[PDB]
Amino acid sequence: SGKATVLAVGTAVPPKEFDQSTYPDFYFNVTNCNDKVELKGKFQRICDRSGIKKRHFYLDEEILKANPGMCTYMGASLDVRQNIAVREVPKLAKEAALKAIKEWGQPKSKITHLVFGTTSGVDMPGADFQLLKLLGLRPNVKRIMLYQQGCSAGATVTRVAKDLAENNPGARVLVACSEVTAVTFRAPSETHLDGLVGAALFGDGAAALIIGSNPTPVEKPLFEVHWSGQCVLPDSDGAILGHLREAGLVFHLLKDVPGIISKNIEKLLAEPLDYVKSVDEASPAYTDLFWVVHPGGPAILDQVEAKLKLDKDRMQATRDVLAQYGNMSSACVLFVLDQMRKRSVELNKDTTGDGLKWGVMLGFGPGLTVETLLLKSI
Amino acid sequence: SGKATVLAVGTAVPPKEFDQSTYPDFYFNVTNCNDKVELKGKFQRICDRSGIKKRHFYLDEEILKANPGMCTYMGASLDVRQNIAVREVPKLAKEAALKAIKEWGQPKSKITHLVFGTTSGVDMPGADFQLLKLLGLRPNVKRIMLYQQGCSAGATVTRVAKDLAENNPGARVLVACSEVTAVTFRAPSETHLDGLVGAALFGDGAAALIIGSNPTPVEKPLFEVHWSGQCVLPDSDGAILGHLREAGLVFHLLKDVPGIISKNIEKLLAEPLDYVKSVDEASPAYTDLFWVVHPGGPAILDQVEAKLKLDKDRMQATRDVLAQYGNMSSACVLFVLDQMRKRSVELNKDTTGDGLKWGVMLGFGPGLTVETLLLKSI
Repeated sequence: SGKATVLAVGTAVPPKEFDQSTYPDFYFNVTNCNDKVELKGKFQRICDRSGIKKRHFYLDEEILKANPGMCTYMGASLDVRQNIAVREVPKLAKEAALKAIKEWGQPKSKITHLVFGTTSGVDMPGADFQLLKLLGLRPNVKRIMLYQQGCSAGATVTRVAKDLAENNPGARVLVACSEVTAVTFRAPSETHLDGLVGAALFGDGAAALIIGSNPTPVEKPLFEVHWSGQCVLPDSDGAILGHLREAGLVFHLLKDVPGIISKNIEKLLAEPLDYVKSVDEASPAYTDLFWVVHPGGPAILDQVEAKLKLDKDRMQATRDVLAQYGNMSSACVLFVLDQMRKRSVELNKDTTGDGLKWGVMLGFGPGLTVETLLLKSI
Repeated sequence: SGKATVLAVGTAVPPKEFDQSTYPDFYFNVTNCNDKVELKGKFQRICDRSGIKKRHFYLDEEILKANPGMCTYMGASLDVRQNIAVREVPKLAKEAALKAIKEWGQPKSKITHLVFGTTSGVDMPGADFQLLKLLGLRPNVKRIMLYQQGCSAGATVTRVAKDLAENNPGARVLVACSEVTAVTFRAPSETHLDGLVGAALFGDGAAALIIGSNPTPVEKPLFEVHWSGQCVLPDSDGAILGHLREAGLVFHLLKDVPGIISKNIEKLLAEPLDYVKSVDEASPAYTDLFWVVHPGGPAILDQVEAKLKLDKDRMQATRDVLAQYGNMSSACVLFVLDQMRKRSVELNKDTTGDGLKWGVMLGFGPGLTVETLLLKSI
């Protein structure tokens, strides 16, 4: 009783779909890099093993032709990237939030808090303010705006909402994460091979939740958030860096991120599993939990699945999101939460979490930081 | 009681002091704008009525001469501004945090949460991570990184810490706000007269708090946080805009901020004063409260003081901070909190809030957004 509960989830993506099989052709063409045949061949191999069937993007050929700075490797281009991101990030969030608010079924006036996460642009007032205005929420909604957060922020916003909901009687928290890759897109370069990873994986999308404690009989709970933690992994300094520059957002990958996560995942889970033992008086195996994992890339999923000896179906909701949308940074794990519920209905599962009682939500980001949440299904 | 309690405050500024009386000479010289004699006269008048005696800055003539882009009006300069701010913002916060931790008197290992606010630069991992590392905090400290927030964020971080402390038994929250004006400094221009306001007011500084519920016998409470709210004021759309561009952070002032605040301040305070009436069965006049106000500029303070009919001493702690440090954006209101406690010792007051029981903490930022907290003195 009393635990922050997910009462709705909605998602949204830009309409234009980019097939992964032919994305190398598009990408090297629009960046005027067709003479880089060996690099294109490498990029094709990366895309072919990415686990991704398509991604959705706001950026298209027309916008890129109108803004040649964004088609360069490190040309000055932040102003145009910001123009795009500051406009489109709250608009995509609005679409997701309206879906979440419909599912919840209560009037918008009952929203008391708003937590907004993004890695795509910054502005003052922030995207939280813009979303408040776009939705016509009360002017005294309490906002928390989480900018430049990265891939762990879907878990972060859930952790933030948990304490808001639990400490404030009657509170109903609208959570939204929204990502548009206009700030990171750039030409491929032999001098930035780790850039090919992001170019193969990152896509656009937004997701929204309603979270509250003590659901009423007219609300419909989906997941309870029982425990939350955040930690920096050992021996991971500099594994992922992201710098916002005149050329936009640039990433650098300096360590084996899947290996570092896998090396530490059992230790990460000791604390939430001790919570479960306190409640249920026994220790589940890792494969006895459901899994809501940020699909950073296929190697993270494969290595965690192997390390924890998970049945192959446990990662399926995560892999389904990766396949249909790619890595949507902060929003991606919230799409997985939605897919977990959706497959529970279609596969006739006994609970919203793959028919299992307890589950783990994981987000990963620079630090290397891991966000862990213990979930209970409904 | 269990209310979130301020247990320590520490502050820090860059060492170099810039006398406000002679800042116009320095500013117009270093930007090579000495031929703009009428503009310099206007700036001198703004500085002379600013209520500021001095400000502290990390930026100095040597750094500006090394990086002449920052001495232009709108020349490309974000990369150097980011280099400075990403480095110096956590360093300044560390100094303030060490002072807060000393006053608190407990081991750093008892810090469970870290809330970091800034408007000065963005990076991944964030300034929160850098502070965690610089202080040698536990790797599983739960962090909230509030970037690009603006002048209301000192109140925002206190609001965030309140729910962390109250919802998590034993939680001890390190709050830090840190601002370095390297991101906003630029040449004066006859086409950007609102820029002269920021050039006259904004200074550098950092402040830190320890916040916890249920203080132990060896902790020493200073203030209790009893009520928190945030609201967008009516008819204020576009009053303050802040855009992060290839030229750094640019502000636009389009409406009368002091007038909008004073037009709405009584309405803002109705809910916290209703709380007071619920607890104390009494209705203090505004002048019966102590005041911890963001010193945005002298006009805000003068117009709020007149509207609420405050005795002139009520704004003194706020005006003392403005005089000695200028408007240090998110950190400034936390300096005022420290100054309120300092004057309570030196002026032999019966409580930490100017001898009064209940107090109002106010932050102001883009929206126009007002953060309001109700404090109880000790």
